[PDB]
Amino acid sequence: SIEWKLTANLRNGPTFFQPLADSIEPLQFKLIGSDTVATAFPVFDTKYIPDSLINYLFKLFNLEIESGKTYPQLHSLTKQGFLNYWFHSFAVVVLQTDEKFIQDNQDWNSVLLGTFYIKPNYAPRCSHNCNAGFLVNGAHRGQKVGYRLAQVYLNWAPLLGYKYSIFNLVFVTNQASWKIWDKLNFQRIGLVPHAGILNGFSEPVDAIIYGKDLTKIEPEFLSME
Amino acid sequence: SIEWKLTANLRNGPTFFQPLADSIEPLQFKLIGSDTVATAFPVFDTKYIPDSLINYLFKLFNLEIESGKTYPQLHSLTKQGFLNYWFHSFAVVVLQTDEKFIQDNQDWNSVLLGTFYIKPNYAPRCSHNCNAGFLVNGAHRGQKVGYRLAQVYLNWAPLLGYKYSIFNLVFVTNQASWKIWDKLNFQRIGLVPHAGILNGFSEPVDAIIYGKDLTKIEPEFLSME
Ligand SMILES: [Mg+2]
Ligand SMILES: [Mg+2]
Repeated sequence: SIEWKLTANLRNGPTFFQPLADSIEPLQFKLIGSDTVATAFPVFDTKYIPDSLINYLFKLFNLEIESGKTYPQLHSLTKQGFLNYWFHSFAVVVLQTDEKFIQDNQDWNSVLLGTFYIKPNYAPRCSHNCNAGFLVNGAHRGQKVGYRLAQVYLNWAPLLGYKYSIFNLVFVTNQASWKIWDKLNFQRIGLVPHAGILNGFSEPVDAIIYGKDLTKIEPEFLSME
Repeated sequence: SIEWKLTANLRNGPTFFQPLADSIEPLQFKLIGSDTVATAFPVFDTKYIPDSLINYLFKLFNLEIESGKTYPQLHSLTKQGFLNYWFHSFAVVVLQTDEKFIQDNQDWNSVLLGTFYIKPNYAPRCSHNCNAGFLVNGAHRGQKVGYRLAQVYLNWAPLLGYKYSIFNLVFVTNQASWKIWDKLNFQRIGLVPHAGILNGFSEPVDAIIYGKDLTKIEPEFLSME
């Protein structure tokens, strides 16, 4: 079956625009500067992925929240809160594997490289703008996983019908700003001063608002080889 | 009793900052270029205001939504959806009266000038940023009600503990942009291209993102006399 990669099953996506593909096929590529193979997988519904992984990601996100430097949340989410948050619409998981399917009961602390969600950033009239949030396994720090996650995003978001990308809060202290978003030609379309009270910072941290046109993307950025 | 104007009863406001006043006292002033008196009232909870008014505002908002030019919603809200939306945290009603209390069963189509909500625009670490949405009774068009609503906002938002104001979507075709926000020195801290599909516009409409520092406001703008 291929129900698990059918755009027909897209929940809570764009109101005014249809998907540009009937399916999202898993995307294989190598980690930057490596011969190690990774595969990105679509997640239209949580049932199409193993519970053990979901529960892993659950913990991964709360650790990221508990660090207090990246996301605006103060507190850790409940399991149901996390499901409603990360899997409200669409998500992606990226695994260190060469297989074109997700296998059960894997050692996620090794195999899980990263994940992100994609949802409409606004209500229906503006729902062609998508938002995304990203997480990288800390065990795979320093391997440029976040950059690859962004390329996958650039490849897949438009396929869901999105025409433009919005990140509402990217903290200047977040190295993804200059390591990734700037590198991929995401525009800093705004700045919020003193936006966030963050763990380990005496003063409030400014936040960047990033935008990008998903209809006019640089092939250089789309290519994973 | 004065429970109805106690900041102690503020629901779902800022996590890190307390109110600067123990109460919000109703604010009287005149409509611009007029001797007609208006009074602004705090709403910390819907129980402190008459149902007939709430039901009026309910309809007023859905008309505004149905126009399809100002808000991102496509569809009219249910009564419970509207309550959860407009009264999630704080709200204000502005009435054409000289009284310092809200009276029941009034002719709102005449007496209701306008309303707005104030809530945190983000989760806790960034919850000192407030969002607001405004509505003016169409029967009082052309009387500069929206400008006064903004001045009330500027007076009261900081009192709730907010330090900065964010409007995430103000459509360029919305005359409030230049009639009000620009006039009151709200900065256009960003722009989203083609943000919204709007009723009566062939092409997508850009949206402005407005910010303002609520700790350093111009007294000129705060004064209602
Ligand atoms: Mg196909
Ligand atoms: Mg007092």
